[PDB]
Amino acid sequence: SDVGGCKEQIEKLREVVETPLLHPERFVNLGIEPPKGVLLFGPPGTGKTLCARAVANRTDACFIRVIGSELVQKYVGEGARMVRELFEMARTKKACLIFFDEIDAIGGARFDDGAGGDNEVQRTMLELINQLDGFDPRGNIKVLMATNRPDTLDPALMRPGRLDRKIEFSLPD
Amino acid sequence: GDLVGVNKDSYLILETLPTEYDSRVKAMEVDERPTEQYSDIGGLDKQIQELVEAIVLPMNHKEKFENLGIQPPKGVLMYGPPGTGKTLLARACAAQTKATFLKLAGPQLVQMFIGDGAKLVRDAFALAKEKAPSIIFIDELDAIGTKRFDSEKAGDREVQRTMLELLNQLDGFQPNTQVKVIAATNRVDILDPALLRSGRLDRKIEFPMPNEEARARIMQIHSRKMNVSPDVNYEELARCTDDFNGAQCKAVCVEAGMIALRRGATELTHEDYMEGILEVQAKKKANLQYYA
Amino acid sequence: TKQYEKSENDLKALQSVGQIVGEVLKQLTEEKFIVKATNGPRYVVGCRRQLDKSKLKPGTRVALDMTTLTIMRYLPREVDPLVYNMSHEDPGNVSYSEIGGLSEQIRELREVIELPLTNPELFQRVGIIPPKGCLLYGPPGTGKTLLARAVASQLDCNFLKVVSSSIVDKYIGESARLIREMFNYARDHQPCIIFMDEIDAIGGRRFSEGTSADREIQRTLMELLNQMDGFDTLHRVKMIMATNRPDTLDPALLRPGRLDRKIHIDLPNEQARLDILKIHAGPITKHGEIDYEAIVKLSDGFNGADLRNVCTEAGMFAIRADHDFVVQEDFMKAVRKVADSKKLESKLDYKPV
Ligand SMILES: Nc1ncnc2c1ncn2[C@@H]1O[C@H](COP(=O)(O)OP(=O)(O)OP(=O)(O)O)[C@@H](O)[C@H]1O
Ligand SMILES: Nc1ncnc2c1ncn2[C@@H]1O[C@H](COP(=O)(O)OP(=O)(O)OP(=O)(O)O)[C@@H](O)[C@H]1O
Repeated sequence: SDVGGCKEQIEKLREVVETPLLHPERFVNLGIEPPKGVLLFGPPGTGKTLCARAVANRTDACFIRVIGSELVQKYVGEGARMVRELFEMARTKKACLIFFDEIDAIGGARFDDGAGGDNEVQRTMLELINQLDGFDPRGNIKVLMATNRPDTLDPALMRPGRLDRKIEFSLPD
Repeated sequence: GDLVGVNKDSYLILETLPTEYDSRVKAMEVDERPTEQYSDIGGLDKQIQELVEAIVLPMNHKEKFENLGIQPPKGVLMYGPPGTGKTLLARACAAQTKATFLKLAGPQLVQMFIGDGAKLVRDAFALAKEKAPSIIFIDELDAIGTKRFDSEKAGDREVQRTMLELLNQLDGFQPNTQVKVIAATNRVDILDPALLRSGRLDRKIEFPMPNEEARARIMQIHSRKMNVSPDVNYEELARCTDDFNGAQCKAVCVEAGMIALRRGATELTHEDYMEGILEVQAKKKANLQYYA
Repeated sequence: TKQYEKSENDLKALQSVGQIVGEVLKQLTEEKFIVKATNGPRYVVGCRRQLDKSKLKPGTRVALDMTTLTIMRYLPREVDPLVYNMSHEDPGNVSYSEIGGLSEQIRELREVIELPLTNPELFQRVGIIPPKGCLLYGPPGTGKTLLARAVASQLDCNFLKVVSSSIVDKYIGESARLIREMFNYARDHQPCIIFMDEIDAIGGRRFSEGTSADREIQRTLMELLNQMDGFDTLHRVKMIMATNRPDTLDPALLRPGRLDRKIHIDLPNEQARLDILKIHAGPITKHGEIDYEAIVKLSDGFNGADLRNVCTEAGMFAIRADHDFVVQEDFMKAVRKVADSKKLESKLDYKPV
């Protein structure tokens, strides 16, 4: 009931996440196959609140939200363990949702002369995409993503293979 | 050696037990076989032959090479933006060669502690020599093989030493001529010049956007499981795809079924396809005005 | 039947437990000896009557009793990683004759390496000190590790190989002191040759102070640096260093002493290119009609490794034609095309001096 009048937006993102887990036998019957996930961004109204909608509309099993800046840490090599473990946890969590906020912080692309710099950043993003492109399962836990600007190109060029359904705000008509 | 069994305070070794160590470092990843096969791709028939060659030819034709004095390739550089889709093809051909396949990710060499990646690579080719013949695959080599410029230092520098220790393994040691290893990068922007060798990267192919003929067939192999109305042009979509990718075509085949739910049609239609094309690409949205 | 009983009687001797290793620090008196286990604790203890006080001496590895904590038997020395370093195998001999260029570089290293060992007398007359170190770097061209490795198998004698991955040692970077062990047995087993590959990782410049292990490596230098600024005679032993670029070596290693000489690899000359071509045409089967100069003219600026990769690719192109004997026409096809592709992948090949 907290929606601000957006109709096609909220609908098209409802069918990517809530309907597959609401009626799994339906899409499996008529499959084809549900999509992997979505991407949110644009003007601030309304960033990040649309996810709260999935929180209240979650049917049974709770889902996990993740803050972006905690991936990158001092003493490089902590993010490697970080990003890896939550995946295994999710696979035990049987279809539980994982959402990263402000991917633009850890999505710094691509290369500069010197000095790195982006090396410790590129590890985070690229290990993310590599572990996202694994074949087992992978991963049944679906995906959910949100940020501010469409940058950068590397994540933006890697998503359309593994992701779909990028919508733009809209924003009040 | 090590692992020798000795009992508490007795300090006597009863037996010497093999082999090596340890847990995930011993076995990175156990890949039974991928489900995909080479029949799921199209338009790569010219460039898939160069990939299939370097891996298959050493296996069966060793008897031919001893007569012809031929040295088989080892590493092969496959690279491009998705897709392409190099990963799936390279893996799929590994089920057909029956050789043992070990999944390995590039950034895994980076660890919280020092010297881990070095020991890890040594431990990787260990069981590769034990499991010979076998196949090891790595991805995002460009990320862990950036040598920057000015010291000091590079965070990856321990992984550059580990990579240069790998190349050094193919340098000072001949036995690395067994158990081929495949590498793939998303972008050749940063590449180590030292990777040019028969045992290092040798076969190199630049993978552009798929041809129209290919984009038509690949989506048909993707939607061959789906129920489709027996009216499609195939030419239409192929011509209507610029800067598109083969994986974008899968996204289009799913988009066609996404609105089929609100359509109610149990069978997919021609117009649904082009609809889904214009949907996700190109971007959005604004409105049709000023163009009369 | 009775041999089994011999083994079982050996078990009766296995009922005697081992002992703990320890180093002799000093002796306070003849009834008081200061010993230190490898673990860190120190102990003032006695000794039995089989050992001699003069033979013991401080800094000697000995075995202490499990309870009395006194010396029973001793050992002169031991080292566990080195045995691996003495197992390196380099083919040739023949491989030494097949490398070709660079001739005069080889004629420099042959001398600086081999002569001080065979004729030490010539050096003492003139008053010139034998060079105790040398620097061979690439890859402007290639052939660094090969050539030096060939010298290991040509000069025979002793050779020791160390991979640059042995310096870290995870926590406790004691491998720095393992360098002192290395030079210990280098002073015992002398003469010997030591190789150092990819020194840029372990000899960097600590320009930007940061992270953690950046510093520990600077401490490994101090072992190299102080042992080669000794206080020690490295004249009998020999060392070889190699890198991508002499940018990180610091004024410490670019200074003589540690690195007396420097030999850069150069791109193979077309005259040398004909040579290296020749040695790869031998094992290969070709048609009776052959012309190597076509390849030499068509292939310019390539690396000696890249030439061999091109010859192998010419042969690996013949298997598609399935022919047993292969003409050089098919060769020049595969050569020209694939080699030029190598030029497209040849970006950022320019390396500093
Ligand atoms: N030219 C093509 N022929 C056949 N299938 C393709 C082609 N291009 C893309 N695909 C399909 O797109 C899907 C997504 O693969 P994608 O391109 O994301 O993998 P990838 O790029 O190899 O991953 P990575 O970037 O980690 O290497 C695959 O299932 C593949 O079948
Ligand atoms: N002069 C030569 N004669 C024969 N083979 C050579 C020669 N130079 C290089 N090679 C080939 O190159 C390979 C590696 O030798 P080398 O140590 O020069 O490479 P590298 O120095 O590691 O190259 P880079 O420095 O670019 O990594 C060998 O397997 C060998 O077959």
